Amino acid sequence: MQIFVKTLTGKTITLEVEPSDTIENVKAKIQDKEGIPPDQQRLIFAGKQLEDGRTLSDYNIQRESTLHLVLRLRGG
Amino acid sequence: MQIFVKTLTGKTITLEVEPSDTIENVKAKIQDKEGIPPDQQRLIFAGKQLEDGRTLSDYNIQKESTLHLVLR
Amino acid sequence: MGLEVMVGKKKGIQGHYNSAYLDSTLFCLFSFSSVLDTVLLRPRSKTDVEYYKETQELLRTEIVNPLRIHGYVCATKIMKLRRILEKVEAASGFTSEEKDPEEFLNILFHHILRVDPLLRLRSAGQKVQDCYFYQIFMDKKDKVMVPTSQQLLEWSFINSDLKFAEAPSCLIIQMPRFGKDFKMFNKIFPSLELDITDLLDQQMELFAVLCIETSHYVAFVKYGSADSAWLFFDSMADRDGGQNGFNIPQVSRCPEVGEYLKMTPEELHALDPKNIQGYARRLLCDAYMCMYQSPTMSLY
Repeated sequence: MQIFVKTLTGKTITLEVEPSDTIENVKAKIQDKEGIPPDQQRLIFAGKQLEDGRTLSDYNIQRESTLHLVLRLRGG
Repeated sequence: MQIFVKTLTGKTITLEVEPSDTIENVKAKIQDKEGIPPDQQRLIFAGKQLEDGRTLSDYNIQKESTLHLVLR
Repeated sequence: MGLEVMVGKKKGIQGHYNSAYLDSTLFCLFSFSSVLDTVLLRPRSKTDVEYYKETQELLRTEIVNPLRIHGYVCATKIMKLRRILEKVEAASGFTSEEKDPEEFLNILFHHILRVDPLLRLRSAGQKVQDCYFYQIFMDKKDKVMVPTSQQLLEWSFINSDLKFAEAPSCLIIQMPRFGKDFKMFNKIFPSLELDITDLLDQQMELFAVLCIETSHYVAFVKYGSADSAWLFFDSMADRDGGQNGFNIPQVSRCPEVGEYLKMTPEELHALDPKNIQGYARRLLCDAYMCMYQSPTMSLY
């Protein structure tokens, strides 16, 4: 219902979400606050990388939980 | 996006750069590897001399492109 | 077979067209180590995907084998692998786009050679979770300037309460990095050996490090228990031909790496990157993934 997302830099960002929402739906919101394509976003809860298809209820994320955000490092 | 810079002698030198970078930014990196003032450096792509103000994206340089370096 | 084969120019996986996130990874996991060889050998079950046999063939006999035996692999063969990758996820752009080794590894392991998760981790004594690599996450200020993989790992294991269910055979750690524009530390001391006794309900050894300054992947490999037993790999170290052309990979010895990993962190902190001899600069500064295995090289 409201949860926290932390970057490595230290920065916290808050989100008004529903347990029903999908991780794509969430990265959409993150992107809007921080201008980062969901392509690059890598969300983590309880040390686990979250798949785009699943929902928050499915990862047993409650209100006031804390997720970590991390970027990809595309190269070649 | 890594690219190659060749001297006339044959020597290749590699650079980790961004399309956003300017040719000055690049000669800065070249200088550090080869001890040559950007004053003297003359970079070339597709037979074209590259101006200091422009960026790599602007000269349509992709990753793995090859630039020639020459002294002026 | 031997080492002299592996070293020099025109050696290793020849990259081509945004491949380094793949050439370098494959080189870490397979060139010298054998933690993951089983994957290449498990024969075909009913349950696996249609492509599974072909993947495993290309990998073993057209890639890993000729890597280990001749010390070289044409890009020809890499592109094939890429293609297959895309056959799982059309609109992935494995064939052309720049990618993250995480991306490439996940697809390959989970989706094709469905590999038993390399890790098992229990947060808060709650349900287990499986994955193939751990990402360090933590809060910096109260800390040192140059930490070790050990500390990072420990610190990361604490602050989201976690522990290993069971000893892993093979542990891949991602450094604390917020994209291109943010390292948490300029320098990180990769722990040569790793004690995880505190972190499960004993010992692990470093066998490769995967690097990237901002946008190009290169790799370091421990080939021996020796201090000096290190190599550096760059799939696109050199070219011949213009726009029309082809890359040339190179593999070079770098004992220096070893030597610096006998110095201390506070000692390496004092050191300027411009004074770090040979290829060590990139290991200590541009570490992305550190890779550990259950010991083999180690004596004693």
